[PDB]
Amino acid sequence: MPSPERLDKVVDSMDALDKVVQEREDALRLLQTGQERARPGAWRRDIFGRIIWHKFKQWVIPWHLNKRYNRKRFFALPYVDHFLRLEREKRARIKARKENLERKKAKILLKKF
Amino acid sequence: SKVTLPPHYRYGMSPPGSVADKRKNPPWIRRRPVVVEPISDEDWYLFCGDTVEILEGKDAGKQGKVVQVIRQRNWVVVGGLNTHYRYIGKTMDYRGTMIPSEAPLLHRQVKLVDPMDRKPTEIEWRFTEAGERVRVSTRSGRIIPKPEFPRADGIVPETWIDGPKDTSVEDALERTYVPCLKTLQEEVMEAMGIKETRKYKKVYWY
Amino acid sequence: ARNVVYPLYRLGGPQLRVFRTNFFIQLVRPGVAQPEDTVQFRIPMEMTRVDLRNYLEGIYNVPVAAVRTRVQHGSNKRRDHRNVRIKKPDYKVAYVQLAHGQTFTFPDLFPEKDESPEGSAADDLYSMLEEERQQRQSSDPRRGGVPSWFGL
Amino acid sequence: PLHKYPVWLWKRLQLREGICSRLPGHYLRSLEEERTPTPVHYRPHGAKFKINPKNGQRERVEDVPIPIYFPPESQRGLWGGEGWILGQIYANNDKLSKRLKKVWKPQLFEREFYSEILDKKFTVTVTMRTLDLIDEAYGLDFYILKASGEDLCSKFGMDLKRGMLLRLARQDPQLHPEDPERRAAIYDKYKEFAIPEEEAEWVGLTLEEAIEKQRLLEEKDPVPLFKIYVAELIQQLQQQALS
Amino acid sequence: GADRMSKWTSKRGPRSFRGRKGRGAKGIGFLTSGWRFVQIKEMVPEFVVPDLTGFKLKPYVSYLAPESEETPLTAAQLFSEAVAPAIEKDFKDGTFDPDNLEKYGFEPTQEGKLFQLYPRNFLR
Amino acid sequence: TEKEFMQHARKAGLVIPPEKSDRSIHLACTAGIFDAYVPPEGDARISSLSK
RNA sequence: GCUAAACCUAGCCCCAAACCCACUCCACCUUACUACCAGACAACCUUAGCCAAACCAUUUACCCAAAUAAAGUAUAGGCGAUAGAAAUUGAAACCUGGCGCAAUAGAUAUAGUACCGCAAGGGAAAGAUGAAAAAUUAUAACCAAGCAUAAUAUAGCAAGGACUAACCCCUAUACCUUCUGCAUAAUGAAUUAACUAGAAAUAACUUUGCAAGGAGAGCCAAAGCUAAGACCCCCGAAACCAGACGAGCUACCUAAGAACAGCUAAAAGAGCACACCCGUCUAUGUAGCAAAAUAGUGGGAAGAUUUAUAGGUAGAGGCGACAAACCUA
RNA sequence: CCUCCGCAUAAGCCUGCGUCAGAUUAAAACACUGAACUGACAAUUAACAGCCCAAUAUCUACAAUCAACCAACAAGUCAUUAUUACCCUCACUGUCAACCCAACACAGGCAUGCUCAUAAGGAAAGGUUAAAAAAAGUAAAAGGAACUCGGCAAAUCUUACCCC
Ligand SMILES: [Mg+2]
Ligand SMILES: [Mg+2]
Ligand SMILES: [Mg+2]
Ligand SMILES: [Mg+2]
Ligand SMILES: [Mg+2]
Ligand SMILES: [Mg+2]
Ligand SMILES: [Mg+2]
Ligand SMILES: [Mg+2]
Ligand SMILES: [Mg+2]
Ligand SMILES: [Mg+2]
Ligand SMILES: [Mg+2]
Ligand SMILES: [Mg+2]
Ligand SMILES: [Mg+2]
Ligand SMILES: [Mg+2]
Ligand SMILES: [Mg+2]
Ligand SMILES: [Mg+2]
Ligand SMILES: [Mg+2]
Ligand SMILES: [Mg+2]
Ligand SMILES: [Mg+2]
Ligand SMILES: [Mg+2]
Ligand SMILES: [Mg+2]
Ligand SMILES: [Mg+2]
Ligand SMILES: [Mg+2]
Ligand SMILES: [Mg+2]
Ligand SMILES: [Mg+2]
Repeated sequence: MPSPERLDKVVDSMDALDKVVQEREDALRLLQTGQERARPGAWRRDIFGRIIWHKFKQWVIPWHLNKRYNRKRFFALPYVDHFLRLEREKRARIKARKENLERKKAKILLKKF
Repeated sequence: SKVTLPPHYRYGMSPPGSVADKRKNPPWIRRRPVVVEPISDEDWYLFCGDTVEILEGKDAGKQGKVVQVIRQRNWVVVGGLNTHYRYIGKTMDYRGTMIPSEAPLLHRQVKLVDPMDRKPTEIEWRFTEAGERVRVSTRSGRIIPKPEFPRADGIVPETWIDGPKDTSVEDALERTYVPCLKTLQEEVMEAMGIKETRKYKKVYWY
Repeated sequence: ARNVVYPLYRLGGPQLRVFRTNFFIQLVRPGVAQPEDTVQFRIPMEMTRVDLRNYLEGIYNVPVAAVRTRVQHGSNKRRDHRNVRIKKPDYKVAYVQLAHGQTFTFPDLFPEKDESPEGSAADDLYSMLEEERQQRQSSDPRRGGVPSWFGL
Repeated sequence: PLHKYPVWLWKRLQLREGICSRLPGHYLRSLEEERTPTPVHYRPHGAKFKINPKNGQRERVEDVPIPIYFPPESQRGLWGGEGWILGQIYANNDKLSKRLKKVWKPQLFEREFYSEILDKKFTVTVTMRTLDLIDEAYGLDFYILKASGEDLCSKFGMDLKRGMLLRLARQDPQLHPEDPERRAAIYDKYKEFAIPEEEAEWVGLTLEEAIEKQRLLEEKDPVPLFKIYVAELIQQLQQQALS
Repeated sequence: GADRMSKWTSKRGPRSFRGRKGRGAKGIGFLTSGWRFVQIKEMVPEFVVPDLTGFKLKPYVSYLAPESEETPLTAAQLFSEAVAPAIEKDFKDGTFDPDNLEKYGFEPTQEGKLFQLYPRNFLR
Repeated sequence: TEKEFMQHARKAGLVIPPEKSDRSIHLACTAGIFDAYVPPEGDARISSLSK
C-alpha cells in the first residue's frame, strides 16, 4: 500500500468524533434525566451464581405473561456455593503465585544489582 | 499496526515491525530473557540528539552523538564510534562493500557531557522553581537544554504545504458550536426541514 | 448501523431514520467474468439490500436497479505452531447493477512508475552498491587465483 | 494458601458487608439470637448432675436435641414442636440383630379455628400437641403471641403473629364502626405486649424477604442533576450577592 | 465425531435449520399465511445524508494548527454555559420562579417529546 | 508421528536498514574515486628530475 | 564424525501478612453466542461404601467449637478388634523466606492444546549461540547406546595361566528368585540417560547434665530424672455404593412417507427370479481391504418385509417371537 | 477393456487437484508436478426447500387399488361455515469440490428419480527371467464317489425311504 497511515488516521479521527458525540449525549442525558448508560438494566444473579449486568431486550407484551422470558431463571439454588468457593480458592491461588513471582523477581533484582 | 508482543520478547535493535525481526526470533522460540536495570521514566536523563562519551571499550575517551535510544533494554548507539565491520550486499557469486555497523551500549557506560568544557559530568534531575523541568549538572551547576531532534512523523512544520485534502487553519479554530439543550439528531433533523407528526407509543424494557 | 440496538417499532410509529451510519463498503474488482452493468461490492455482515440501495443513492447518488448479495465464508484450515486452526474473518459481497443502462469499468491504480526524485538517504546507498558492483566484478581466469591487488 | 476467616463466618461477613448491613438492629439481633427450642421428642434431664447406679459417683448429664425434618406442609400449616424423625430402629429392640430405618409421621386433623384479633376463620390441619398448647394458653391468639419464633416452626404462625402485632400497634379499626366497645375490649385484652410499628414489620420475615423489603424501601428513582445544579447555582449567587 | 471448537453458523443444520439462524441481519417486516414477506417501509433504516455543496472543511488537518489541552466535556460545563446566563438574567431583574423550570429546557418526563434520552428512541 | 524440519534461513544480505526506520548509516568513505588521474605517456622515459 | 550429548527461565509447594474479584458497543437460556408476542408446574429429605475384627450380620477416628497435662481416666463396645470426653491452673499485640527444585524434578500446563466418544469425561513431550544475527564469522574439538574409518581366517558362556608375537597349549556348566536341588528346555531382561522402593510408638542400648530429687506448670521416683543417637519397603486383581450419560449400531413402541422388473398370476402371510433383507458351505488372510472381507452354490422378495426423519423405555434396571441375546468395537 | 456405474435429491466438517512464487528442505509409499503444501488472489447472487397462518362458535359416516363390472377386510393417507378488524408489500439462510461414517486416499456400509447401458466415469501390467511352493480359471485314453466320517470347491441338473 502506498500510504497505510491515512487509514489509521481516519480511523482514530472517527473514533474521536464518536467519543465526542457520546460524551455530549451522556452530558445531555445527565442534564435531562440524570442517569448514566442509556441501556437500562439491573444487577441480577444467573444460575451459575455470577453477579452479571442483565440488559433489557425491550419486548412488546409484559413480563408476567411472556412464555420465553419466564423460562429464563434467575436464582442461584443451594448447589453452586461449592463451585463459587472453589473458584474463589483458585483465584486466591493465582494471586498468591503472582505475588510469589513478584517477590522472587524483586529478590533477583536485589541480588544481581 | 497493533500486534501483541510475547511476554518475554527480546529487543534486538530492529523494530518489532520488520522482516528481519520476524526472521530473528519468530513466535516459536522462548529464549532466556535478559534482565535489565529497572530505570524509571523520571530518572532517564539522556535523550536522542545530545552528544555523549564512551566510558570504556575499543575506543574509550571519544565523543559522539546518539541517533537511536532503546528504553526496554537501555541500549544506546553512538554516531559511528564503537562500531565493527560487516557486509551489506551478499549473493551467491559476489559479495562485498564493507559498511561498519554501530553497536548498542548500556547507560552505565555512557555519561552526558556538557558543551561548556567538553568533559564528562554526572547530570541529575533538579526541578526548577520556574515551572518547567530541565537537566542541571552536579559538580558544575550547569544547565543542558533538550536537543532538538526530528519527531517520528518525518515532516517539519516550518515548510509544510497544505494539499488538496488538507484544510487550512482559520477554519479549524472557528468557534461555531452553540451550547444548548438539544440533541444532535433532532437538531440536524430540524435544520434540514424534516418534520414528523406521529409520536412514539409506550414500550416496555425487561 | 452495526452493533447498535435498534428501537422496537410499534404498529404506527415514526420512521426509523439513521444519521451517522456505521457501515463500511468495499469496492472489490470482480475475479470472474462480469457484464458492464454489474458492479461488485463488499458490505458488512449487518447490511441488507434496501440498506445498500439507500446508502448508494443517498451519498454517492448512484442509480441502483437490483441488488443480489450472498455470504462468503472464509477459509479455516491454516494451522499455526501449536496445532490450532486459524479462523479468517468473513464478509458479504454484493452485485449491484446500474439503472439508466450506464457502463462502468475498474481502472488500474498502478501503471505510473515514472518517479525518480532526489534520493540522499535511500538512492545514495543503491548508487554506491551498484558502483561497487561495477568496479569489483573484474575477475580474470588467466590469473589462476592470485589476488589482483599487488602491482608487482 | 489459607483463608483469613473460617468457613462458618461467611454468613456473618455477608451480613456485615453492605446491602445486608442496612438492616435494622432489632431484626439482626432476632436473626442472630439462635435459641434452642423446647424438648418434644425427648425427656430433658432434671438437674445438671445425675447419680447413676452401679457406681456412687456423680456425673454431669446433658439433653441433646433430635434432628427432626420440617416438610413444607409444616410451614404451610400450624404444627407444634414435632415433625418427621428420620432415625434408625433395631429389630427386636436389641443391638445384636439388624439395624433398620424407621421414619415416624405425626397425626394430622383438619380442623377449623377462629382468630379474635383478625376475625376470620382458617382451615388448618392441626395436630394434638398444638391443640393442647392452645387449650393451655387459653385461646389461639395467646398461643400465637406468647410462643417465640423457635416454637411455631411454621411460616403461617409467624405471619399471624406479625399481623396481630401490626393490628395492635397501628390501632386500625378491626371490625367496623357503630360499636367501638368490642374493639376497645379486644385491644385491652391484648395489652401486655404492644410492639411498636417500626419493629413489628420485621417479625417473621426471612432473609430474602427482608432484602427485598429493604431494596423496595431504598429504591428511589435517580433525581435529575438539573435540580441539584440549579440549587447549587442559586445558592452560590445568593452567597455572592448577600455579602 | 463432529466439530465442537468452531462456532454454530448457518451451514451445519439440515433443511429445518437454514433460516431461523441467519447472520444477525435486522428484520424489516414479518411473514403471512402465503409464504410471503410483508416489508414495512417504517422499519428500514433511512439514511439522512445532508448536502455537501458549500462545505469548506477537509478531512485532514494541516500541521500548522496549534495544539491545546484536552479536557472532557462534562454536564456541569454545558449547564454553566447554557442555562446559567439565562437564570442569572431572570433573577437579577426579579422574575425567577422555582416552581416552573420547563422554559429552560428541563423536561420532567421523557414521554412527551419524540427523541427521548434515557430509553433512547433514536438509533444512532 | 507428526514432526517436520525447522531452521528456515537464507544466505543473502538484502535491504532492511532504510525500510521504515529513523536511523540512517554513518559511513566513513565513498564508492570510487572522484576523478581519474591521467599520468603522462612519457613517464618512464622522463623518470629523472625534470626536462 | 555423523547420529546426537550439558548450557536457565516461564516458574512450580508450603509459611507470615492481607480478607480476593467480576459491563468499552452489540449477542447469551429457542438450534446460548438467535432483536421483536398470550397459561404463569420447577429447591426445602437419615449419605453410602471399602477396610479391620484373619469371615461377617453389632462395631470401625473422618463429625470443621485453637495448644497441653488430666488421659488414652471413668465409660460405650458379638465387654473385642476398637472408640472416647468432661469438671480443673492455664493459651505475650507489630518485622518481606526456604540447610525445596530447575522441563522424565517441581501444578497436568507455553494448556486443560491436539487426540478418543453423540455424550459426561480422559488427556500427554515443547523454549538452550551471542554485548552487538542491523557480527550468517569460522570454528574450539575431545565421553554412552547405532555405523563407516579398519569385515571374516579352525575349537567352542567368549574367561584365566602364560611365552618374542591375535589363534594354536591346559583349565573352567551366564546373572537375581519362589526351590533340598536351576545356565538348565522355569520365571525377568536389547542397550544407553533420567526416576523408582525401610516412613514410626511403649518397652530396650550408649553418652552428657542434675540428684533423693529430676524436669521451662501437668509426669516419674525404696538411685532416680532430662536430653541426644539408634528402627521397622515398593508395585500388581476380580468386587460395592454415591453424583451425573447414553436406544444416531442393536431390542420394543409411536406420527407422517418411500421401495418391490418380469413369468406362472389356482383365491393365497403362492413359486422362480432384478434391485433389495440375512448369511448354510468351499477357497483366500488372521499385524489382512476389513479390531469380521471377497464369487456362487443360498432363504425371502405383495408382506410376521426393508428403509429416510423425529420422540420415549438405563443398571436395586431398560428390552426380550427366552439367545442370561442386546444396552456405542 | 469394464460399466454391479454415473448424474441429482436426503444426511455431513465447510473451501479440501483454479492461478502465482517457493519448488533448496519438508508429506507422493519413485518421478513429472500435485487429491497426503506454505502464503496472496475469489468463487456460490434465486425463481430451488424453508423462514408461515388474527380471533369468537359451528361443520366434515359412503376409502385407495386406471375406479367404471364384480369382489372384499387389516375398516382406511388429504374438504368448511357466520361475524369482527386488516388495501404497508419481495427481506433472510446454502447454491464450490474429487466430499460421509470406520485411527487412513480401506476389496466395508448408506435412503428416492433418471437411460438398467447409454451422451457419466476409470486402467488388472514399472522393467527383466520363468526357480520350487500356494491361490484363481479350461479339459483329459478306462472306471464315474471304488479317496475321504460324511457328495467337501466343481459341472450334470437329480428319484425314493426314516426321524424331528
Ligand atoms: Mg474384614
Ligand atoms: Mg475441657
Ligand atoms: Mg513438566
Ligand atoms: Mg507432565
Ligand atoms: Mg560411542
Ligand atoms: Mg579349548
Ligand atoms: Mg540384585
Ligand atoms: Mg514365582
Ligand atoms: Mg520343584
Ligand atoms: Mg532359561
Ligand atoms: Mg514359575
Ligand atoms: Mg523372554
Ligand atoms: Mg430408534
Ligand atoms: Mg426380535
Ligand atoms: Mg409369497
Ligand atoms: Mg421366493
Ligand atoms: Mg434357554
Ligand atoms: Mg451444486
Ligand atoms: Mg478400521
Ligand atoms: Mg468416458
Ligand atoms: Mg496399474
Ligand atoms: Mg511387478
Ligand atoms: Mg478324465
Ligand atoms: Mg467310501
Ligand atoms: Mg456341493
